[PDB]
Amino acid sequence: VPSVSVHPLLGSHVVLPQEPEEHLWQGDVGTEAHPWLSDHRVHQVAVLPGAAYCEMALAAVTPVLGDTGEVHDLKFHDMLLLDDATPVWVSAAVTAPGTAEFGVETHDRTQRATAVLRGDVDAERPAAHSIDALLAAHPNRVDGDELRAGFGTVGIGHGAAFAGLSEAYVATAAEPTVVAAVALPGPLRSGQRGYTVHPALLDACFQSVIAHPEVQNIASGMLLPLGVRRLRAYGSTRNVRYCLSRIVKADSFGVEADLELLDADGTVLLSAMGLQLGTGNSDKAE
Amino acid sequence: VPSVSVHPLLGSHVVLPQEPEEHLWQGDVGTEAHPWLSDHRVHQVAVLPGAAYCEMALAAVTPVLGDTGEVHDLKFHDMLLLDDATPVWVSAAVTAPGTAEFGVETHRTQRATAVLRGDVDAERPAAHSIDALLAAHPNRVDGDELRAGFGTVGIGHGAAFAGLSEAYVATAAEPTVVAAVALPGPLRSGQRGYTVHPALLDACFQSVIAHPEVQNIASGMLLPLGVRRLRAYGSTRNVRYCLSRIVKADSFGVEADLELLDADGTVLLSAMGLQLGTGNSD
Repeated sequence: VPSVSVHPLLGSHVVLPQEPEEHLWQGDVGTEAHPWLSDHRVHQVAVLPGAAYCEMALAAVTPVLGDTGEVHDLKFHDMLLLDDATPVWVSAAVTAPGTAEFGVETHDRTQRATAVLRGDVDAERPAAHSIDALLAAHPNRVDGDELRAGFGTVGIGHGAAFAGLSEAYVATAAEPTVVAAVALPGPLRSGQRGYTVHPALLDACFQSVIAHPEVQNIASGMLLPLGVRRLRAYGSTRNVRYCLSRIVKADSFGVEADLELLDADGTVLLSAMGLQLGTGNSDKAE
Repeated sequence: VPSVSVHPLLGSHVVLPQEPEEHLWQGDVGTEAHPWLSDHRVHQVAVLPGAAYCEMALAAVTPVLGDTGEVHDLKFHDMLLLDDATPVWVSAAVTAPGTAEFGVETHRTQRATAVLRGDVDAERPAAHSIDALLAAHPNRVDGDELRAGFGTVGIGHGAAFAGLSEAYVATAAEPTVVAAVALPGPLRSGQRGYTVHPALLDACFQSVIAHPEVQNIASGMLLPLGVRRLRAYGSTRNVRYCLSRIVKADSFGVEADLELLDADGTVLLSAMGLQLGTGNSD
């Protein structure tokens, strides 16, 4: 019996028999299909992390526009509670050469994410960093287990699959940067085939932003990802070992940050600019 | 990297995010994807055989209607000329419990239509004695000679479509034909995934033309136009025979009922009301 390879989250792919060019995927993000998703919980129920939408959008660029390109204005404002099976439909409609409107939805129909896919931006990779120089400039350690314990006090539960942040390094609240040691947990390394970035790794990077002292001081309570202004992968992210983040804005309502995922040599493998963290609507999880 | 099994012709399958329940497949019936389709030609152009639409419809029943079912009123529209890549979209929309409207289109031109039914508790027809069928149809018609005849009117069956070894008939007064027909060996490794391999089913359709009454009318080019009722009862991997019954044969066309049999004479697939005629070979 023949078979077709599929992205682990997007699932089965068709192009619709119409104009303009439009793509449709049907996937399953349930915990039976992806047991590691049981390890991202809000108020003790499994909820799809925002990092998963980021991966979906990233994975859609090549099939739709023919290049890995980048993703603009990704938003995900309606938390998805997971079941053993949780079907998702992903859509991409080409509006002009190099640009497509992207959507994710679940069955009553509920929108889960929107973005624009871009194939025409020839942005170049940011320059590499000296990991030693980054660490020297951020002398104060924040323990990953303690950071996750803090998350737990406000109802966000990261199990083993989402515990990839080992430690973060900061200076003071006046220096806007954080350097974190982060890696995909060992047991997930076999299954990261097919991902542009494994959502459990990307989420651990998002977590590291909260270690920043300015964020700790001012952005009080549940901070969850709500969107990302720009995402671009520059190569495989299999080897990510650090995340360098910059706090762009932080107030009582949330945080805006720019992130670079780095290999252990300091090479930039993925950029996420304008990550938004905020309270969101966790009312359904309650 | 994960993968998903797909039907060899229907291809990738999704359910649309809407009500009522509707399925969409996107496949490719081009000769690069399926080199064996190069071996069904009309005036030396590769053309999708009607038998392929029959398989698409049969294959769609279970995913849509959850279980065993059958196909009603399958009709083939403008004949589909094949290229290296020929995308096809198959649709099935549930209109009531146990019933769905079925369509095949290229892009837009409708290629086939049918109704899928899941709520028909049909009984499997009784098995036949192959030996008794053969004893009653003593007159052999050689498959190569039959295919040479088809050639004279522009229908070209290459190796993949040469599965009819011989047909056996009595006289024009007996409405039946018993054919020895098997999927050619090279295709038997791909047979996995098909309810019925279209190259096998087409060879069964060909056997109808061996009937003396059909021969007597001398219609010329006879191509499949539709099938009133298709039902599979088990795997067709071991089909070796086809018993056909001429229902009507005149200047307009031919209607026949077919049963695909294994060597034990067990009925594995029924195709009732096969319609053969002229169409639009232009």
